Amino acid sequence: KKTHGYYVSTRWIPGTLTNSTEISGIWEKQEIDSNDNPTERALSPNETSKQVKPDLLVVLNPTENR
RNA sequence: AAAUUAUUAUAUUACAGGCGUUACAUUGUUGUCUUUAGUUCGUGCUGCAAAGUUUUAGAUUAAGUUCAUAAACGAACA
Ligand SMILES: [K+]
Ligand SMILES: [K+]
Ligand SMILES: [Mg+2]
Ligand SMILES: [Mg+2]
Ligand SMILES: [Mg+2]
Repeated sequence: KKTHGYYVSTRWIPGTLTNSTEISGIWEKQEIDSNDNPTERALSPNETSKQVKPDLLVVLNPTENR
């Protein structure tokens, strides 16, 4: 919340990054400006299926998240 | 403009007809049982590879009954 980031506390689905289109394509994306405010522009179906890859991954328990 | 064509009857010959054979040559239908949370496809992942996809020989119910879970995640039909 304080970094405007994302988190996963329940389970890492194997393939979330390598098989992203079969796992995360259905979920909604949004466009934001430099102030992190939603632009409200409707997204083309092309832009809503593209993989959205994290720029940085922080892992609290790496021994259980190989 | 008497020949043509229609119908009908008769005749003619290819045949028609056959509960004749063959359900073990067939269409279709039906009887009986059984498997029917199972197949294939897509992507991902493991193994040099043929292959495998792993927890799990999960829990629960009279029973897929209901639920949980795993490097797997979906889709499609059963
Ligand atoms: K017979
Ligand atoms: K496969
Ligand atoms: Mg005959
Ligand atoms: Mg007879
Ligand atoms: Mg290989």
